[PDB]
Parts: sequence; structure tokens; C-alpha cells
Amino acid sequence: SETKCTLKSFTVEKGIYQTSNFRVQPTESIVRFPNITNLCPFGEVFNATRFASVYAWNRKRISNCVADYSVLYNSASFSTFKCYGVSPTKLNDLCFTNVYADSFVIRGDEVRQIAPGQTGKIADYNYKLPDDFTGCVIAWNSNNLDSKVGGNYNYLYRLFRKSNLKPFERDISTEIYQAGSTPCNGVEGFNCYFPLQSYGFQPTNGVGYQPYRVVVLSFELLHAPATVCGPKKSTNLVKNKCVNFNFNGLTGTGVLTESNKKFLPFQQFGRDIADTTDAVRDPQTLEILDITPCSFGGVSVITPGTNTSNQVAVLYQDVNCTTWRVYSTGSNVFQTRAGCLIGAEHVNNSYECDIPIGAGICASYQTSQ
Amino acid sequence: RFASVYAWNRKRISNCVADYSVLYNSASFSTFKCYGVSPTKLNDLCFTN
Amino acid sequence: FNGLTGTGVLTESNKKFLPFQQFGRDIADTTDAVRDPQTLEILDITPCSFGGVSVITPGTNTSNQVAVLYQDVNCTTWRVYSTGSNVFQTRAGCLIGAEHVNNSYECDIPIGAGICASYQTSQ
Amino acid sequence: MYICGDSTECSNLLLQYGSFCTQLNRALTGIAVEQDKNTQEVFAQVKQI
Amino acid sequence: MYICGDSTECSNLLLQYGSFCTQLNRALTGIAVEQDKNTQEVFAQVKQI
Amino acid sequence: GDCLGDIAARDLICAQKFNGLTVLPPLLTDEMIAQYTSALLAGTICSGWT
Amino acid sequence: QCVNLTTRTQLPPAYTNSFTRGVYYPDKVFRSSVLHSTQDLFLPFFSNVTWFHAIHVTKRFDNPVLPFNDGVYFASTEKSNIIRGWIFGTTLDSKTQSLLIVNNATNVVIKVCEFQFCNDPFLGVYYHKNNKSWMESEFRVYSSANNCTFEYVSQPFLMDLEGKQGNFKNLREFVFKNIDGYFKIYSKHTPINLVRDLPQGFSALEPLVDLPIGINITRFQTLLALHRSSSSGWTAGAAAYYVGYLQPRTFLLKYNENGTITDAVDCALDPL
Amino acid sequence: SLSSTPSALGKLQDVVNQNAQALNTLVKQLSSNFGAISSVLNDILSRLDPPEAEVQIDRLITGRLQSLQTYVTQQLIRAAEIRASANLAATKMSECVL
Amino acid sequence: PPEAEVQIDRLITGRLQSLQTYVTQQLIRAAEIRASANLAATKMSECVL
Ligand SMILES: *[C@@H]1O[C@H](CO)[C@@H](O[C@@H]2O[C@H](CO)[C@@H](O)[C@H](O)[C@H]2NC(C)=O)[C@H](O)[C@H]1NC(C)=O
Ligand SMILES: *[C@@H]1O[C@H](CO)[C@@H](O)[C@H](O)[C@H]1NC(C)=O
Ligand SMILES: *[C@@H]1O[C@H](CO)[C@@H](O)[C@H](O)[C@H]1NC(C)=O
Ligand SMILES: *[C@@H]1O[C@H](CO)[C@@H](O)[C@H](O)[C@H]1NC(C)=O
Ligand SMILES: *[C@@H]1O[C@H](CO)[C@@H](O)[C@H](O)[C@H]1NC(C)=O
Ligand SMILES: *[C@@H]1O[C@H](CO)[C@@H](O)[C@H](O)[C@H]1NC(C)=O
Ligand SMILES: *[C@@H]1O[C@H](CO)[C@@H](O)[C@H](O)[C@H]1NC(C)=O
Ligand SMILES: *[C@@H]1O[C@H](CO)[C@@H](O)[C@H](O)[C@H]1NC(C)=O
Ligand SMILES: *[C@@H]1O[C@H](CO)[C@@H](O)[C@H](O)[C@H]1NC(C)=O
Ligand SMILES: *[C@@H]1O[C@H](CO)[C@@H](O)[C@H](O)[C@H]1NC(C)=O
Ligand SMILES: *[C@@H]1O[C@H](CO)[C@@H](O)[C@H](O)[C@H]1NC(C)=O
Ligand SMILES: *[C@@H]1O[C@H](CO)[C@@H](O)[C@H](O)[C@H]1NC(C)=O
Repeated sequence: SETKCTLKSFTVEKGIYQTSNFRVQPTESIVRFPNITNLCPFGEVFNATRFASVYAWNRKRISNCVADYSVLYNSASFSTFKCYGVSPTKLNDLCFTNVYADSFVIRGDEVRQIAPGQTGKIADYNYKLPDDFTGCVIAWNSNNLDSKVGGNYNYLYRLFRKSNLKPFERDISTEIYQAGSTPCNGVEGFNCYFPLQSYGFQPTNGVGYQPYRVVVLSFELLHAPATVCGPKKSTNLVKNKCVNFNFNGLTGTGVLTESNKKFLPFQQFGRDIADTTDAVRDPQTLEILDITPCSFGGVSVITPGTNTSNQVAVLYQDVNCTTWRVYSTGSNVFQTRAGCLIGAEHVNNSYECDIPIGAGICASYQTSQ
Repeated sequence: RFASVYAWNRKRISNCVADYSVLYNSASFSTFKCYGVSPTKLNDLCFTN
Repeated sequence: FNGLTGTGVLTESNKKFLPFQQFGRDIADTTDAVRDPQTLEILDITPCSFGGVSVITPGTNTSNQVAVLYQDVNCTTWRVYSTGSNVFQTRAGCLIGAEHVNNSYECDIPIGAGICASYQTSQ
Repeated sequence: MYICGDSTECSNLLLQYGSFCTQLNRALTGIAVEQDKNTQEVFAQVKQI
Repeated sequence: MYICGDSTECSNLLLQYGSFCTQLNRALTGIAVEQDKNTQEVFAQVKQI
Repeated sequence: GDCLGDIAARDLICAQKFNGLTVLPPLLTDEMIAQYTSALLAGTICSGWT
Repeated sequence: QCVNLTTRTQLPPAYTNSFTRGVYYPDKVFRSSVLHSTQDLFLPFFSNVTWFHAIHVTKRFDNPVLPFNDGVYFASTEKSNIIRGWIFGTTLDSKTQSLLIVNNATNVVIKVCEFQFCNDPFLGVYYHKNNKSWMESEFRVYSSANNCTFEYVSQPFLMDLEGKQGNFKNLREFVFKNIDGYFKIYSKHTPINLVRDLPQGFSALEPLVDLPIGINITRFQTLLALHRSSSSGWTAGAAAYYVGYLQPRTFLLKYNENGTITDAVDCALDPL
Repeated sequence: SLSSTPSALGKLQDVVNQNAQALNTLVKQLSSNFGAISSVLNDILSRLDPPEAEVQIDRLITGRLQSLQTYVTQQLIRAAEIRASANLAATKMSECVL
Repeated sequence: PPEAEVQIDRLITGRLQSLQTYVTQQLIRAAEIRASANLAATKMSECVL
């Protein structure tokens, strides 16, 4: 039938057709995550009494925890949420390496500047993301926390600078900005400016002038040992079988075996000539495993015309036959240099060649044929 | 004053320097989007009509 | 030039642009001329890199001496990486790093235009 | 095998132009046939041994 | 030269599939070699002058 | 310096070279080919096919 | 707080050659029995390396401010723990933040602060003839450290501060890069036995740490320790260091059977 | 003479070497990105949802198809050259041997 | 950069196709030249010598 579909026909003439490859299916899946028991500090990051000024933004390292985001569902509400290097729906199946949370307060009309490729006083002078950004930007309205009736002037931003910031650069200096020809040795008047200004946050400001709390989660995926993981349940490790797997967020299908490869302390994955993972370091037992593909091929079908009979013989090019990686047996098994031929009777008489098989062997349909 | 949308205004701009930073100590825009050019490249360019 | 960037060599041009034309383009639609914004002079733009390089190598299991052929250099500040004498000029280019010999021999490493090279004796 | 590597999602996308793979194999099969033919024309000229 | 024209950003992107350029040149080099070989087979039949 | 000087010329050979397209010289020159031809003719006239 | 040292002689800078030094593992992927092509910043092969000295004899104690450029290759040949650390920053005074990485012989301290640095910073060890002991006695480096944003301190250890006779025995190599807020450090420690310049050979450096610093680095300075029995009352010990700069380069790297980089080709060195 | 000069059989060795190189080239080419974020389908699928993964996968599929098409075209050209050699050999068998 | 990269990848792919087409055509033409050269060599041996 595979031959018939390939040829787009319900009739197949006499000869040998190649028919895909011998394949096997996985039978079970393996999930191996580091055995992390701590929940990530969602409270500290999102429920903080105070946030930093944007000109002097904060940065915190997150490690050795479970990124269960659902804990925010009964508390937080975010008006903005966008991920750049990963789809939101995939976050729970992944592990993250160098995870950092940047934190600051800006105006509502400035929230749009916290993105790769933007310009404006925040994007240019206070906080900048790289174009090659992997992470998620989270923001919410804090008008009932960061606003005061007479004006909350505790949050500052930089307005004047001589050149733009580089990605993840911080600048907390207070030197007077020279807009004109004057040296500005102090002075602070005329064309000399103090570089920072306050945001007058008041509860009655319109939305574009209300304060917003912004959290930026920066991270890297699938190339190094991870310490922060989503809420997955590890399973047992199954070796020498075709299995599906997930090792620290990296999925695949294959056969896992013990390896003699010695990874350096900082190496989590190994790769072959095609840059395809061919080895991993197990997250709980630090054993190196090799990964071999499940399907190895070598199949072709020997067919009398279908207008005569529907008997076929199948040749397995990479099977020795001397649990054979064949689809079936049913006797009539003959081994040759061209493969294991199943479904044909070996005859000791030489004849002229009809359907060539290879390596000196030919086949034909002959007599009760 | 601004024009009614049904009878929108149009003004020609010429012979000047497009230094957008002058708006940083005054204006605040909730919307800003460029279509044929990246925002970060505006300061390196010259514009015709 | 007015926002249009590039790399190249600028020279005076004899092209006469119409009053409304600021840039000129070649057959590949690549800018090859501009009108300077302050002095209204037309300049031509020529690419910096022009090519023609190949390396003549004895096997590396014998020696690490090589000769370099510059296909578009006349040698008679030569657009070469180095000199160091041993400069021979042929129809196939300027060959730097090989001694010219007046004896004819059978061909070993062909260079082109009747010239071959080999590694021979203090080799 | 070459393109998808047993990834199911890739295989399902590959089907968008599966006539291409069939054509590549018709070409390679034709070459394989000629190689056996070439051998016989050069050596099997006399069928009397 | 043909693809990027000394643009650095293009050159760095081109490297994503640099094995392709090597393959194109292996093919052209093989042609160049044959052209000198063809000339000798037709004319340099007798090495006695 | 010839392609730089003669810009107005719009010489197709320079246009090809600046885009990475190079034509390589033959190993045998026309003079060398003529010598092989002459040897064959001298041979034929003097000694036929021998 | 700060001391301006005097009684030094005047020599031109020395130069040496980098040979095949300055290669580091560009990634965290295990690879083996394969050649791989990569394009990071590297010290070019056979490049110009500036050679600095701490010698007593023609007394020298070279601790100049050097440009950082696009990254730095740093190497040291030592017998007695003279080179302690580095200062990285721009103006190197209390106008901007700067990074201080120093081994003070009891701990390792990394700080990012608006440091007001000394115009001749140093550390030092006093030798007690009585009971033959070498002890830390001085730490200058800076007069102030305001508005600190990053700090790390290692666990305690005891450094061997003994002065030594003989050849240099320890080669330490570092690569410093400052990319998108991270100060990236790679390193290697190789045993040596030499009397002059940077030894020949090949070794790839491993990643050490990615520091979340967030500052602009254009200049840096090396911090050396002094030995004593004051601007003139000091001994220069013995030590030397080398500084080169990284440039974008394409390299062909060779991974052996166990995934160790054992060799490399600098694709821009020459036509071969 | 045949024992002494191993280059005599270079014509047959070259056939073997050319085909081996062509197959090794196809394997090496799998590492190419072709405009995709990663050459590995598993990285694409581990991080992206279906509609995003599909874009990255289509870039790899198109590139992979070009690699195979290039291979096949080169094999057809080489085969034509082999056919000509085989025809010459067959002629020589008939006219030199028989 | 991230927008330019899309536009550049479109040009790189197209430029590679132009070069690949060129090389393929040169290989086909070269095969025809080889056949002519072989004929010429035969004639030299059989008509001239
Ligand atoms: C990193 O520091 C350098 C040195 O202070 C800054 O470069 C200076 O910029 C000003 C303003 O454009 C110029 O007047 C100086 O001449 C520059 N000095 C040098 C040595 O280049 C650089 O701008 C800073 N980096 C960032 C992102 O702000
Ligand atoms: C913030 O505090 C409130 C109580 O005031 C609590 O109900 C909520 O869960 C906390 N948020 C987080 C993220 O822990
Ligand atoms: C920096 O130091 C000044 C005092 O000189 C202080 O007022 C200010 O709050 C400090 N921090 C920042 C981020 O500016
Ligand atoms: C917990 O982690 C350690 C260290 O990786 C490992 O040795 C241990 O087996 C893990 N635990 C289980 C199965 O409880
Ligand atoms: C199959 O395996 C046997 C050993 O059990 C070996 O002798 C035989 O040659 C193998 N068959 C082929 C076709 O290689
Ligand atoms: C100012 O513009 C005019 C007209 O384009 C030009 O001639 C003049 O040289 C320019 N000025 C300078 C260098 O001041
Ligand atoms: C190099 O230039 C000279 C004139 O100085 C000329 O005679 C010679 O033919 C040129 N060389 C070649 C290979 O064309
Ligand atoms: C050392 O001299 C310099 C001037 O060359 C001066 O700036 C510095 O503050 C002096 N330091 C001390 C400790 O005297
Ligand atoms: C650079 O190396 C050369 C030797 O190749 C040496 O002569 C020179 O003095 C070194 N340094 C400088 C700054 O020139
Ligand atoms: C080294 O630094 C640590 C941390 O600042 C300090 O506690 C310790 O006393 C210092 N040691 C010396 C010898 O100065
Ligand atoms: C050696 O003697 C000096 C001077 O009395 C003293 O300061 C030092 O602590 C002594 N050495 C040790 C190891 O205690
Ligand atoms: C690889 O490591 C083994 C020890 O596990 C050692 O015997 C072998 O010599 C090493 N190979 C190389 C190339 O260093």
C-alpha cells in the first residue's frame, strides 16, 4: 500500500520499489527536571513595598526555584504581558538559566517604550533592551500605591544625556548637563541642567500619567544548566527503549544509553556534526547519556504485477536475520548480501534474471505460484 | 486648535532639523508608530516631501 | 550622504544630473554617484575591493612557504599584502614569493599563461 | 528522514509539497538503474562462458 | 563579493550557510581544471617536437 | 586604477570584477598551442604516420 | 588613605608576541572529534602584546591605566602572588560607577560603586624579620565607595604571601569582555617554569563568570602588591604581565576525542 | 608498475571519493539555519507554539529541499559523465579485446 | 538590525539561487565541450596521425 500511495496508483507493475524506511514508534515518555522544591519569589518581585526609579533600575537574580506563574492568578492583574523569544504557552514546559528580574516605575505613556527597537526618553536615557532579547515584559497600574495627593515625587527619570545607553546599562550619575557653550561648572541655570526630573504622580492624573510598575524577566533557554524550572513532574528514566523525552525543557524522541563522554562542569548538552543534540547530562543523577535515533531504515518491496497476484516480498537491507526490526516474518526468510529477504522461497537452480534484487540475487513469480 | 477630522489639516515642513528630543521636556505621546523606517534610524536620515 | 550610507572611493565625476536628480545608479541599480549636499559637485563611487588572489602551496607536510599570485596587479603600494622581494610579473598576475628560473622543466603546479611552479633546492 | 528526522509536526508540514520528494527519487532511481546497465554493457558482451 | 558587496552585516548573515559557497566553487574549479586538460588531450599528443 | 579611472566608460569587464566575477587565464598560451600544431605538421610532412 | 609611590626608573614599554594564546571555549556545548567554525572576539594570532614589569634590581612597578577597547586578553607570569586584581571603568573617580575585582589574600571581593580611586593604587605585604612572617599590611586602591549596586564576597582562604626565589611557576590567563551589561570572564591556570616572556603553547580558557554589572568600561588598571622591610620605603618583588586586545575574528577550532580544544586556525592571519 | 605508482588508479578512486564527499556534504548541511532561529527542529518546537513554530520550520524545510535538489542535480551530471566512460569502455572491449 | 535581517535574508537567498543557476548551467555546457574536445582528440589521432 505504501508503494501504491507513492505512485498514486491502485495498480503496481512488476519490479522493486523502495518503500520509505523501517521505523519504530516511542512507547512511553520521560520527563527529567532538576529536583527543585522552592517556589520562585513572586511575592518579592511583584508585591514589593517600593520599586526603583527608572534612572536607577533594580536587578535581582532568581535561582533554584519553580516558576509556577499561576500563583499570581488570585492576586495580580497585568495590563501588559509580552514574551519575545518564547511563546507564553510553552513557559511551563521549560527550564531557564540566568534569570534576572529588572524592576522600575514609569508613566503609562512610557510603557510602550519598554521594548526592543524603541526610542524616547526612557528607551534612550534610562533603560534599554537589546534587539536580541529573550525574556518577558510585565506591567501593571499602581495608581493606588505610588500616587499621593500632593504628588509623589520620589520617582525620578533622566531627561538629559549626551549619548544613548547600551542594552542593560545603568547610569546613576548626577553631573550637570551642558546644552550650550558654557562649561557648567555647577551653575545649574541658563543652558546647564540637572539631568534628572521627578514624576508628579497624583491619584487624579489621567491614565497616561498614572504610575506603572514594570518587571522585566531576562533569561536564556536550552543551552546551559538550568536552575529555574516550570512546574513539571519528573518521571523515571527509561533506558535502551524508544522513548519520548524532555530534559530540562529540551524535547525529542530517541533511544537513551549510557555514555562515555566527559562533559566539562559547565556543559549540559552535547551536539553532533549536524549540530543536533546527541548527548545530555541527566538533571538528577549526573550521568551522561547518548541519544540514538529510533528509526534506521533500509526497506524495499519486490512485487509481481498486481494484475497477477498480491504477494510481495520485502527486503530489509540492514537486517542480518542470523525481534529483527522487520514488520513480519512468516518463514520464507533468506539472507543475502543485499539484506534479509522475507516472503520468498530460495531456489538452488540458476535462471536468467527477472526482478533484480542485488548482489547476484534476482526474483521471479513461478509455480500454485 | 486642531482641525475636525472630516476636514483635516495639512502642513508642509521644509528647510529644518528634525531634532525630536525637543519634545522630551514637554510632550508625552501614548501612541507612536513608524511604518517605513525604524524609529532608531530617524536621526541618521534626511527626508524629502 | 543625506542619510544614504555606504563604503567606497569617492572621485570627481563628469556626470551631469538634471536639477531634480540627487543620486545616480548603475546596471544593478546600485548607487554609483551622488550630488554633494553642500557643494553641488557630482561624485562617482567606486568599490574599495577589486580582487584577484590565489595561493600556491607545496604540501604543508613539507614546508609552510607559500607564494601568492595577484591576478590584477602589474608590479611594474601595489595592492598586495606584502612583498619581501621574489617578485615576478607574468600574464597571469604578479607572483610574490617565488624565484624565477630560466630553465624549463616539466609542469608541476600550474599557475597559468605558460608558467608553472615547484619546490626545489635549501628548498 | 533527511528533512524532519521523525518530528511529527515537520512531517505534517512537509506534505504541503510531497510531489517534490517523489520527483527526487525518480531521478535517483534512474541513476541506479543505469549503473547496473553500464556494467553489463561493458562486461557481459559474450553470454557464452 | 557577489552577494554582500562588502556590507558587514550581510557577511555575518551569509555565514549561516557558508558550506554552500564552498560547494559552488568546488564545482567551478573542477570545470577550470578540465578546460586545461581538454586542451592538452587534443593538442599535446606528441611530446616530441 | 584602470577601472577607477574609466568610470564613464561603463566597461562590462570592470562591472563583472567588482561583483566578484573573475576570468582565469589558460595554462597553454596561443604561442604554445601553435608550437604543438607546428610539430604535428612537421612530423606529418617529414615522416607521415610513423 | 592614598600614597603616591616614588623612586622608580624610566624604561620604554616592552613588547612580546602572543603566538597562539587567547583562545577560549566559545560555547557551553560538548563537542568532540570535530572541527568547528566560530566568530567571536579573539586575540589575533601572532599579535603585539605589551609587556609590563614589577622588578626590584632599575625599580619598576608598572600599574598604568590602559584602554579596554573591545575586550582584553590578560596574562600573568608569577612566583609570589603580586597581581591581585583589576579596576574597570571610565573616569575612575566618584562621578561614575566602576568595577573593582580584588583578591585581598583573605577573600575575593567584587564591587560596583562610585569609587574614588587613588592615582597610584596598590596593595601590600609587610615582612616581619622577627619570626619570618609575611602579612597583609596595606590596602589602598580607593578613598571612597559610594552608591554600591553590586557586591560579592567569596568564602575565606589564606593566601601564601611568601616571597619566592626562582623562575616563574604560575601562568594565569584571563579574557575580559563587556557585553550587554555583562562582564564576562574566562580563565585558565597553567604550571610554568620560565624566566622571560609569555611562553609558547596552546590552551583554551574556560568560562568563569558572567557578572550582571551594567556599566560602561573604557579603561582599566592592574593592581599589584608591594613588599615592605611611605612613598619610597618599598620593594617591587618580581612579576610580569601581558596585555593584548581582542578583535572580531573567524577561527577554526579543533576538538579532540574528549572535547578539549587542542588546536586552532586564525582565518585572517595570512593567505595560507 | 601498478604496484609502484598508486596514482595510476586515481581515476577509479576519484569516483569513490566524489560520491562519499557528496553524501557527507548533505549531512553537514543540516546544521545550516536557512533564516530560521535554529537549525534544530527540537529547539524550535520546545520554545514556540504551533503558529510560530510553523514559520521557523517552513524556513528549514525549504532549505533542506534545496540541499537535496542540489545533490540530485550533481549526481545526474556526474552520471552522464560515467555513462560516457562506460560507453567508451564497451567500445574498447568490442574493438580492442574481441 | 532585526528588521534589516528579514530583508537581507530575502536578498541572500535570491542571490544564492542566481549563483547556483549559473554554476549548474556551466556544468552542463562544460559536458558538451568535453564531448567536442574528445571528438577533436580522436580526429587528431585518426585523421592527422
Ligand atoms: C562610555 O564612556 C566614553 C568616555 O567617557 C563616552 O565617550 C565620550 O562621549 C562624549 C559625548 O558624545 C564625547 O564628547 C567624548 O569625546 C567621548 N570620549 C571618548 C573617549 O570617546 C561614551 O559615550 C560612553 N558610552 C555610553 C553608552 O554612554
Ligand atoms: C500580595 O499581598 C496580598 C495581601 O495583602 C496577598 O493576598 C497576595 O497573594 C500577595 N501577592 C503575591 C504575589 O504573593
Ligand atoms: C547617589 O549618591 C547621592 C549622594 O551623593 C544620593 O543622594 C543618591 O540617592 C545616590 N543614589 C543614586 C541612585 O543616585
Ligand atoms: C535530588 O537531587 C540530588 C542532586 O542532583 C540527586 O542526587 C537525588 O537523587 C535527587 N532526588 C530524589 C530522587 O529524591
Ligand atoms: C550475518 O551474521 C553472521 C554471523 O552470525 C555472518 O557470518 C554473516 O556474514 C552476516 N550476513 C551478512 C549478509 O553479512
Ligand atoms: C552652506 O550652503 C551653501 C549652499 O549649498 C554652500 O555653498 C556653502 O559652502 C555651505 N557652507 C559652509 C561650509 O558654511
Ligand atoms: C605591466 O605594465 C608594463 C608597463 O609599465 C607593460 O609593458 C606590461 O606588459 C604590463 N604587464 C602585463 C602582464 O600586462
Ligand atoms: C599624586 O599626584 C597627582 C598629580 O600628579 C594628584 O592628582 C594625586 O591626588 C596625588 N596623590 C597623593 C596621595 O598625593
Ligand atoms: C609590535 O611588534 C613589532 C615586531 O613585529 C615591534 O618592532 C614593535 O616595536 C611592537 N610594538 C609597537 C607599538 O610598535
Ligand atoms: C578582605 O575583604 C573582606 C570584605 O570586605 C574584609 O572583611 C576582610 O577583612 C578583607 N581582608 C583584608 C586582609 O583586608
Ligand atoms: C612576628 O612579630 C611581629 C612584631 O612583634 C608581630 O606583629 C607578628 O604578629 C609576629 N608573627 C606572627 C605569626 O604572629
Ligand atoms: C581521553 O581520555 C582518556 C581517559 O578517559 C585517555 O586515556 C585518552 O588518552 C584521552 N584522549 C585524548 C585525545 O586526550
